[PDB]
Amino acid sequence: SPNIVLFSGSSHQDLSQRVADRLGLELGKVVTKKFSNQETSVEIGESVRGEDVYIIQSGCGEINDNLMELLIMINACKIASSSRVTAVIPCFPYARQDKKVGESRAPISAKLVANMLSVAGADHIITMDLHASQIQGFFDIPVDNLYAEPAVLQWIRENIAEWKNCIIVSPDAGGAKRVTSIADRLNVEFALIHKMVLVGDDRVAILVDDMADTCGTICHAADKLLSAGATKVYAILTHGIFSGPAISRINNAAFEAVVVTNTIPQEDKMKHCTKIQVIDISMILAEAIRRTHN
Amino acid sequence: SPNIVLFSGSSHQDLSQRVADRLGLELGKVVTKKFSNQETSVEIGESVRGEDVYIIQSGCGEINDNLMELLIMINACKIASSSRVTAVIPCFPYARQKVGESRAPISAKLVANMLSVAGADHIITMDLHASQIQGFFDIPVDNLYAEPAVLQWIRENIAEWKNCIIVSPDAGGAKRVTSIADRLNVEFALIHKERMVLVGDVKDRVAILVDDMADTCGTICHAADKLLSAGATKVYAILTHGIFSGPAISRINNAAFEAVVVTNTIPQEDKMKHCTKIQVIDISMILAEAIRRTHN
Amino acid sequence: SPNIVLFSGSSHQDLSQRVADRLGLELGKVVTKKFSNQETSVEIGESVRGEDVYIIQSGCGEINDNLMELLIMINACKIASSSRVTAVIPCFPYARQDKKDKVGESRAPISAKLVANMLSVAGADHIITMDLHASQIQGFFDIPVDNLYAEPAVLQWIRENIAEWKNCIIVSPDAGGAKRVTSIADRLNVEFALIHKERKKANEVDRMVLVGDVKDRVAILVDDMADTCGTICHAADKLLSAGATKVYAILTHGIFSGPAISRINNAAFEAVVVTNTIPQEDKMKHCTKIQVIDISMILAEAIRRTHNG
Amino acid sequence: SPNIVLFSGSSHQDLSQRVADRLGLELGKVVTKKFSNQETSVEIGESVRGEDVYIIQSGCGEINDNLMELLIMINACKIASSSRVTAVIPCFPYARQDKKDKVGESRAPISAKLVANMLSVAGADHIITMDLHASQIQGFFDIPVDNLYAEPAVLQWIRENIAEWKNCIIVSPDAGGAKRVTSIADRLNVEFALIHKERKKANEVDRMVLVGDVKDRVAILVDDMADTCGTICHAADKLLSAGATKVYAILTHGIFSGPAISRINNAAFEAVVVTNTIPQEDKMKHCTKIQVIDISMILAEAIRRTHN
Amino acid sequence: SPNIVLFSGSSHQDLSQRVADRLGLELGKVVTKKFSNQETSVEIGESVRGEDVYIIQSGCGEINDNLMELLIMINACKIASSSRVTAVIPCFPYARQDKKDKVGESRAPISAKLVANMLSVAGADHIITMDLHASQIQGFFDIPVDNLYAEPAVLQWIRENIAEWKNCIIVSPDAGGAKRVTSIADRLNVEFALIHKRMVLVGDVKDRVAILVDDMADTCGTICHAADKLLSAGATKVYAILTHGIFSGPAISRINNAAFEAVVVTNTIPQEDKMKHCTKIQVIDISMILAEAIRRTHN
Amino acid sequence: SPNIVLFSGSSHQDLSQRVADRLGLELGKVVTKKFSNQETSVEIGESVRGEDVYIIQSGCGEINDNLMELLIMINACKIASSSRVTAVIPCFPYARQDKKDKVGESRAPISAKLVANMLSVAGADHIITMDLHASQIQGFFDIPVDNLYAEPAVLQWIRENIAEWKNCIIVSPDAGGAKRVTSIADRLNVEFALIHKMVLVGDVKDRVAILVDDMADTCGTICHAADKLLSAGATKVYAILTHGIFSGPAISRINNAAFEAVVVTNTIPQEDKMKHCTKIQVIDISMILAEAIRRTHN
Ligand SMILES: Nc1ncnc2c1ncn2[C@@H]1O[C@H](COP(=O)(O)CP(=O)(O)OP(=O)(O)O)[C@@H](O)[C@H]1O
Ligand SMILES: Nc1ncnc2c1ncn2[C@@H]1O[C@H](COP(=O)(O)CP(=O)(O)OP(=O)(O)O)[C@@H](O)[C@H]1O
Ligand SMILES: Nc1ncnc2c1ncn2[C@@H]1O[C@H](COP(=O)(O)CP(=O)(O)OP(=O)(O)O)[C@@H](O)[C@H]1O
Ligand SMILES: Nc1ncnc2c1ncn2[C@@H]1O[C@H](COP(=O)(O)CP(=O)(O)OP(=O)(O)O)[C@@H](O)[C@H]1O
Ligand SMILES: Nc1ncnc2c1ncn2[C@@H]1O[C@H](COP(=O)(O)CP(=O)(O)OP(=O)(O)O)[C@@H](O)[C@H]1O
Ligand SMILES: O=P(O)(O)OC[C@H]1O[C@H](O)[C@H](O)[C@@H]1O
Ligand SMILES: O=P(O)(O)OC[C@H]1O[C@H](O)[C@H](O)[C@@H]1O
Ligand SMILES: O=P(O)(O)OC[C@H]1O[C@H](O)[C@H](O)[C@@H]1O
Ligand SMILES: O=P(O)(O)OC[C@H]1O[C@H](O)[C@H](O)[C@@H]1O
Ligand SMILES: O=P(O)(O)OC[C@H]1O[C@H](O)[C@H](O)[C@@H]1O
Ligand SMILES: O=P(O)(O)OC[C@H]1O[C@H](O)[C@H](O)[C@@H]1O
Repeated sequence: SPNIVLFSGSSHQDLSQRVADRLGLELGKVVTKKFSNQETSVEIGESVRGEDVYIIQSGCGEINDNLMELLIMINACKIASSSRVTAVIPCFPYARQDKKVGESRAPISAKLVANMLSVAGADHIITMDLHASQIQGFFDIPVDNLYAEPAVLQWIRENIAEWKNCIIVSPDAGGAKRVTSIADRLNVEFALIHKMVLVGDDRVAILVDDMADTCGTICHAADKLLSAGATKVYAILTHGIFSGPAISRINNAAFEAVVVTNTIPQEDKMKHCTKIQVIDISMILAEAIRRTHN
Repeated sequence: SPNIVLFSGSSHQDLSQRVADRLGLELGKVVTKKFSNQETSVEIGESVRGEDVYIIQSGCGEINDNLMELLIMINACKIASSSRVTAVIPCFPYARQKVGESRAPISAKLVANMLSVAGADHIITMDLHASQIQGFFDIPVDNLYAEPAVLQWIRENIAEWKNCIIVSPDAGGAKRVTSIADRLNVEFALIHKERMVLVGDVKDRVAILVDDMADTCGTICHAADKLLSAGATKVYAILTHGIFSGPAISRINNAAFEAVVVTNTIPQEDKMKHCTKIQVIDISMILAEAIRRTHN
Repeated sequence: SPNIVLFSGSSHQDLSQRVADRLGLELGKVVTKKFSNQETSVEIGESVRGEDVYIIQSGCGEINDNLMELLIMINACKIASSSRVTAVIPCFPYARQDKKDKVGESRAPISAKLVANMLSVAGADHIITMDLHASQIQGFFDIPVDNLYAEPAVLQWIRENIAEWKNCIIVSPDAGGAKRVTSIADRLNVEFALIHKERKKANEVDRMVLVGDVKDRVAILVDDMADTCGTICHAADKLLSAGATKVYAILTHGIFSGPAISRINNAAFEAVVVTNTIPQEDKMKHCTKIQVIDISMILAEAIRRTHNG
Repeated sequence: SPNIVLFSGSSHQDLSQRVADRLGLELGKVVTKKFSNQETSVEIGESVRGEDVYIIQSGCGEINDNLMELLIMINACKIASSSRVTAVIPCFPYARQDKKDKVGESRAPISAKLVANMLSVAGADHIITMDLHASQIQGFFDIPVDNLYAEPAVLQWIRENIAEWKNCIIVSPDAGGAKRVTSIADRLNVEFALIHKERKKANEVDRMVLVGDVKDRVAILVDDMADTCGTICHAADKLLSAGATKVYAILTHGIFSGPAISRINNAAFEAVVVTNTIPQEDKMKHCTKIQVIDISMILAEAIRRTHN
Repeated sequence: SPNIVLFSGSSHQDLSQRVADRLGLELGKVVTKKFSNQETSVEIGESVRGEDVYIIQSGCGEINDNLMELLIMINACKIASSSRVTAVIPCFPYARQDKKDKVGESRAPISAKLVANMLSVAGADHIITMDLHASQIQGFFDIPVDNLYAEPAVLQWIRENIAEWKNCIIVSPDAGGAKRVTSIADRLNVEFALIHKRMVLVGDVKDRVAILVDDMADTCGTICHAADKLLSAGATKVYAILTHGIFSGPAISRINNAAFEAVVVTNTIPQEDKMKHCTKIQVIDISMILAEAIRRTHN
Repeated sequence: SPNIVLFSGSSHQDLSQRVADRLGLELGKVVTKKFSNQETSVEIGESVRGEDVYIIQSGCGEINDNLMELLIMINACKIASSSRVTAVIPCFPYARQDKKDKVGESRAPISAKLVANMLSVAGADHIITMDLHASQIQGFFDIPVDNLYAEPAVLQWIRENIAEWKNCIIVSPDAGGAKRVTSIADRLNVEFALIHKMVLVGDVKDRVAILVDDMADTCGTICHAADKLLSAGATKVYAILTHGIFSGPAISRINNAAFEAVVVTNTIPQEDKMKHCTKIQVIDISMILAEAIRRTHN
């Protein structure tokens, strides 16, 4: 008797209708405006009572507005007596830490967002490649942390002639688990960069990290990879935020291409950068939603 | 040995300092900045262990930015082992809101829960749009009133106050407007939009529209025009929270007001630059007393 | 396939059956009783497993006995593994507050919020109610609360029972009832008026001021409830001395406690009309002015709606 | 540091001021009435901010008005920013259960647990009560619960008031109070016995069984409370037909509902002794057999102990 | 439409399968082990989405590993989006309190309620258990708790195995099993007696078969001395019937040397290895009771 | 003013009294035993009312028992009306995982979050722990959690114990300790390399190699790692860990491994294992915990 109701806010209209087309359904009717004083207004237009409802919004643009907007729609479908409300958040906001010498720091912002999603009334969360997977434990809720790697792997094979050889390098220490894993799915060798010194060593170098925001490191990392004798250097990321200086710096850096997936709207930045190519994840999320709905 | 601690956000720094002056202390060092990707950042610069923390943040300007900042700073003081954390919210956001049934305040309630989930232990605000918002929490809430200062201003700035009339621009501020009447021994009038109709007698008397907030300001401008059509000598507009967004200031500039009075729960210095008819009432003392009281 | 079970408390049985009659079902077997030491006893007599339970009980009578009786059968249907328990509370208890000037600030609504938390902790999953004293009480919960209006019923009673309703005036007994009266006024496309008692001071006389004109019109005072009924009786007196042909009083909740019935028998009203969120039969037997408006359609349709669309 | 402000609800004012007298304090300014429509009103008259509040209300009279009155007063002192609120409930309401059989399972204590959850949600932080019908009720909370015993005062009354207490017999009126009597028995260095009324079957006659010997001995039945009192009256008669010189009854909680007074006026008790967890003043004016033990010192010290 | 899913833990494989058999099912695939560093590991082998899962685990053997295993498995099926997770706990752990009793008040059951809160936070939605040491433990949760009785099967065992049963006497080993003894006694229309500790006796056993009844039997001292006293009071025979037979250290050695006719327990706790050294122990099977309870809550 | 009260369990008697000495006080009276049926028993011997109590129990030994007893101790303290209860857990149990290679998604920390929720419901108000396998476990609570580092004491142990440390090389088995090796390395302005299965990237030829990671259990990875590190030229190989677990066949392995010393901290009882393995050396962290306890007590 519950049928899937699919919503979307203001954050990523394109991805949302893409998964709608993968599921065979239309987006639900909802009007999100902002009042003159900047208070977010969300009014549902469809009946969602007794339905399994999925609200898709990524933490990308004006996030605080997108996040507040998301919470308002979650609380709105919960007060409306829906059987279930699922937050589909491709890019989870506040996942990073801006961090000591003697102890760590509770991730107060990431756990604060978990608590607000929980109190708003969420009953399921679907997200992709979190900055730290242990954020699933910031919740007493099921959290699907889907990996984009198959997407990354197939894209390489399919797109890069030289993949069979090549080398995967991480721009940082913390990503090493990430390169390693991707490397051995290709039965391939690895190297890593640390702020600049490089470890490991005429191959197609491909830097892999979870997200790319200001992009400074990965550009200086590319400059060192070509100084270490690399044929080409690629940059493949899950979340492409490209804030500030980023696109200008990608405009002054020598990438064959920089690949990301569409957890974040990029078209308007594609128009300013010929490098960027985007992988479609409509089916992973689409498929994950359908799985959750049985 | 808790000591009072005053932290200010990005919303209303002048007001924060102003109550700090009233309490005789310094403000707590905190740097609030947004990251390149516009995520809010907060880094407290002092120790708050065993302290009575007070963060002064009004619901104004960039609302979701300001509230999210407030929540991050509250959490940061609770994970830091504060004795208590009190959110001072001069103008509470989202306070505002079918045949056959009523809607639920679902945003106000949502912010209540987000402040509670962040770790707030006490709330100090002023003039809630509905006093029952105190019940959206399970923690003490000191919904303060600006009337004392409004009656004082009225007596001391309107010559003919003994023979004025307090008018409510709507059908919901009635108990707010009779309150004033009873305290000035003056009558009130009520306006309804049905073409606006007025109930009451205004001919040859000074009319004073009073409400809690003014945002787009259309109802009070049209209300002034009718009150003058009913023969009112002068029109005042007295508001606790002066949001003044949109086309409002243009409207009061074209409006037949003698003056419009608001409180400093929201920054108004910028708006008076563009509007000579606005005047503000300091409520830094009201919040100051509420803090002192709550601190014991 | 979750089914639907209607339970009645003690407070208003008649309305429970009327909602049963409108839903096409009969009432679920439950025995409610007072022990010798006046301890509430609730034994439900039919299976509620996997069922959609609705318990109908109004905040009237011995308020605390009915409220505890309601909480116990909620927690009894909740421990017995029902799929959902909806508390249908036609008149919500503790909705008003005994404040009075607390100047410089307001007082927290401690009783209404405490009853909200007790309904929540008892195990309620949904709330239905009719005309809350303040709609923001919906926000005192974390579960869906439906506050229905009786306005449609008041408007149809008014059109079918008051001869010159076209030229009436809708009056509020107080400030704070202005929105309600205006609403009703615009709906009948008639105008409104307001009455404000000034607070007596040391050496005055009590006075009510009327803002608005009622001369030569049928006056209709409407508020959310009537309990002690002094304000509306003096309101009828003042409306008639302002030149009103008649005075009615139409409330959604008719509490009638203390001297109310004695006061209406001696007041100047044409009628005092209320809804059946509270049993009124034994009151009309002592007061011929009370008339009743049935609202079992609204509660019945809200129940049917809350079950399967 | 917080002081102690102590408040009395309507139910047992006399005992609250006895506890006040024991603590060297006076009761706090509070007005508790009823509105016309029977809603409870609680308005605190003094400041409780940063103080240690203790509210004494017993489970008696009109119980749901008193329980409601207790909860409203707790959440009123909690929202007023009290340092800590403690509910002193000498006789805890809804403690017993009307199960009166389950054959392959037991029933849940729905009412006692629900009252535990309402005290918790209202804002209670500590509970102090006396002789719970089941000690396990302490586990119905996530806050401390002090379930104090009246046994010292009962032993004291027995020694100073039963002439032949040295060879007295402690009797339990039921199977469940056995552990109770045992306790008392070994403390007086005397023996016990049990009364058990069997299920009346159709066509059988009312049959009560006595286990133990009470011949030529003073019998004293002992149970956590007394409410309608039928089982203990018949227990008296059975004990006397079994050759007991005298029968006493000592209960911690004297409810005395319904027909009890009349029952006891026609019962062959020498004395029915209870504690003052419930007002008894007006009952002794209709029953000369009722005698009260004061338990002010136990609650008084439990409070002083909780405050430090 | 959710189907019944039954899982079994380390504690009682036999009885688990045994209820699986009375239900017409097989257990679900679960693998359990303990890592080299002694940490409990659970890996469910089936999908439990949308399922009505039942986990059977008794408070026996090594209890903290069994209980923890139980909590990971509940807080494993619950996160896997099961329709509902039910803990089937035949013998509830930590149900008793170390009765070191302060003279003027009582002690709260801190361990039983602690076990209650950990089962609740793990994600349990229902609990099925048998003869709790105190029934009010049902009140340690805000979720439905089924406290099933073995007394039907005990009464039937008694009538069908003790020849002289119409004139026996139900006895209790202390002052807390009195209600229980009373209960079966009236069901059998038979008088009763109780022992309180010098050990004394209240009641008459002369020339009767005496049967000790209580919920659990552990180090067994009380029931052995109770047997000795009952025979000293002129009893023909002494039996001991309980629900949960824990039989910890010195117990087996104690009853082997005790004047018991037989000692009866249920299979809420595994015994067979205890029957290997003890010929007086006999087991009453209660798989039906749990089966009935599972099926009824599942509807 | 609340005094500070200290309790210890069965897990680490040695450590607990050391922090007691550093704080200038003695340990609290508590008898912990296990009933005949294996039911942990706790009985507090001293009044904790209105006091600030700290209970130290490590996820060492037989963990389920010590953790269950820890919970009993914390809840014994909460209903005894203690001013506050803080769980001092030097080595957090169930911190680790076995999720691995689910293709396309992670497995949630079901176990560590479960221990968090169990510590929270038991009544804990603060946690003091050291070197969590993942710092994000701090976020598994809503209460302050101090995840202290042992890195100061390891840096000073080396700087005073390895002669060839100005030019050393710091390394681990699989990358995952990278959020780690870097940190130790740059605090000495030193290069580094990492091992991943078996290959190694970086070069340590003719230099002292130093494996560092969080906890050692089985130890296979680090022994094979030590051997390969020689296969590439290091002068000597050391192994520096914080928690010294050494379960299963670890000690036989290290006795057969070519370490010049394997160094751990005393978050876990070591003495029994030092009598069987001469390569073990212990760094004492009682001061760090002492500072954290003292600092939260104000
Ligand atoms: N919104 C934000 N939140 C936290 N840090 C931010 C931030 N925006 C920018 N930063 C900056 O970006 C830096 C990137 O830090 P990272 O090393 O990516 C976090 P990490 O979790 O340690 O990654 P790793 O785990 O992959 O090392 C932050 O440390 C800070 O310097
Ligand atoms: N940020 C905001 N939140 C809610 N309403 C807003 C809003 N910004 C603009 N509005 C507009 O202002 C209207 C609400 O004004 P009111 O109806 O006076 C609030 P209310 O709570 O209904 O007042 P009451 O106290 O009179 O009921 C909205 O319906 C919409 O027309
Ligand atoms: N049960 C009750 N609760 C509160 N006040 C009661 C009462 N019974 C009688 N009263 C008295 O009658 C008065 C009626 O007050 P209400 O009108 O119910 C207050 P309100 O909730 O602020 O709403 P309003 O502003 O719409 O009038 C109370 O203030 C008090 O004088
Ligand atoms: N695992 C265990 N847990 C708790 N107590 C245990 C125990 N093993 C042995 N004991 C002891 O067994 C006794 C408790 O048994 P019981 O008295 O039957 C529980 P009770 O609730 O006090 O019983 P009662 O109803 O018979 O009075 C105490 O001496 C206690 O310390
Ligand atoms: N007691 C234990 N608990 C959990 N896993 C254990 C374990 N003992 C051994 N293991 C094994 O050791 C493996 C640990 O691998 P790790 O590399 O630590 C995964 P991680 O938690 O992501 O840490 P990393 O960041 O070091 O990768 C476990 O996944 C399992 O293979
Ligand atoms: O380069 P900046 O932003 O100035 O400094 C930090 C850089 O390092 C981070 O990983 C991003 O790549 C940033 O670009
Ligand atoms: O005329 P509008 O701008 O629509 O409304 C004017 C004011 O009245 C409205 O309720 C808002 O409060 C505005 O501030
Ligand atoms: O009724 P009285 O107490 O005389 O007046 C108080 C009025 O105010 C409330 O609105 C009641 O309904 C009462 O009418
Ligand atoms: O009230 P009664 O008819 O006596 O019998 C019920 C008895 O059961 C209880 O023990 C009460 O005290 C009552 O006596
Ligand atoms: O075993 P003992 O030390 O003699 O006494 C303890 C009694 O209580 C326990 O449940 C035992 O099994 C005994 O019956
Ligand atoms: O081969 P095992 O030791 O049994 O298991 C894998 C090893 O590798 C891991 O990092 C641990 O060190 C283990 O010891």
